[PDB]
Amino acid sequence: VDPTHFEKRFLKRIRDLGEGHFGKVELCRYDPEGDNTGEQVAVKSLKPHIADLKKEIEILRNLYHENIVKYKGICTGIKLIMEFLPSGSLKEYLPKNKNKINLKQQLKYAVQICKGMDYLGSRQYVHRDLAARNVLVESEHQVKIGDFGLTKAIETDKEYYTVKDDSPVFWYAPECLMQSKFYIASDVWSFGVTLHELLTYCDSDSSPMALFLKMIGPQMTVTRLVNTLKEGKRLPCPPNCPDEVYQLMRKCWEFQPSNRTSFQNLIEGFEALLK
Ligand SMILES: COc1cc2ccccc2cc1-c1[nH]ncc1NC(=O)c1cnn2cccnc12
Repeated sequence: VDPTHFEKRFLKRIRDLGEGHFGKVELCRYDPEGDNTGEQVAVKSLKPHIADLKKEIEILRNLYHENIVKYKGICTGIKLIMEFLPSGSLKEYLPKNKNKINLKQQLKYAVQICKGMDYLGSRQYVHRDLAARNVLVESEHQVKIGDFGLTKAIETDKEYYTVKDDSPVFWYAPECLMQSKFYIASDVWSFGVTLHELLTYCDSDSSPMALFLKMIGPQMTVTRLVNTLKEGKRLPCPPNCPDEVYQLMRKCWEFQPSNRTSFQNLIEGFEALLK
C-alpha cells in the first residue's frame, strides 16, 4: 500500500476553501473506514494548465521545510493532496485576529516566511507569486508557504528564469514587469510587499493594489506602475510600523535586483529587532 496514493472512492469533498480562475482548493476527508474518522486534507484540482499542475506536484513532493505546506500525495487528470491548515491564509486570518497578533508576532511570521523562501532558493526555485493569500496559518505561532502554482526552476549557472505566458503585477519587481525575468531577488521584492500586507493586517483599503492605484491614477496600468517605480516611488510606511522595520522593507525594493537584501540578511535584521 502506497501512503501517498489517495483512492478517489475514499476522498470525500466537504466544502470549497478557495477558488482561482483555473483551479480550486477544497477541504476533503480521506475516509477509507467510512465512519468520518479519516484525516482532513486540502485538495488542489483544476476546473474542467494540466501539465503545469503535474510540474507543481513534482516540485512540492520534493520540498521538506517546517515553513512549507506538507505534500501528502495524489489522486489520479490529477489532484494534489496536502495537509489541511484550518486557519486559512494570512489574508483571511489577520483581519479577524488583530488583538492576538502584535508586532512581535508579525516579525516572527516575517522570519518564518523568509526561512521557507530561503530554502526554496537553495533548491534553485523562484516562487513568482509570494503574497499574503499564499501564506497559510498553522497556528498563532506558525505560518507556511502554501502554494507553488507559478514556481520555476532557475537553470544551473543562470541568474533568472524568463516566463513566456494574469500576473500579480502589484507584487512584481521592475525586471518582472519590463522583461518577464524572475530572479531570487525578484521574490525578495515580492516578500517586501507581503511584509507590507502583514503589517497592515491585510487591510483591503490599504492593499498594495489600492495604494499603487492611488499613486498612478485609478491596458495602461503596468506602464504607469513601471514609471512610478523608476521615479523611486514606493509603498508608504504601514500605520504604527516602526521606521527600523520599514527600512528593512525598503531594502527589498532597490530598483536593481543585485542591490537588494538577501532573505538571510532580512532574517538577521528581524532577529536583531526581536531581542
Ligand atoms: C493557498 O491557498 C489557496 C491556494 C489556491 C490556489 C489555486 C486556486 C485556489 C486556491 C485557494 C486557496 C485558498 N483560498 N482561501 C483559502 C485557501 N486555502 C486554504 O485555506 C488551505 C488550507 N490548507 N491548505 C493547504 C494547501 C493549500 N491551501 C490550503
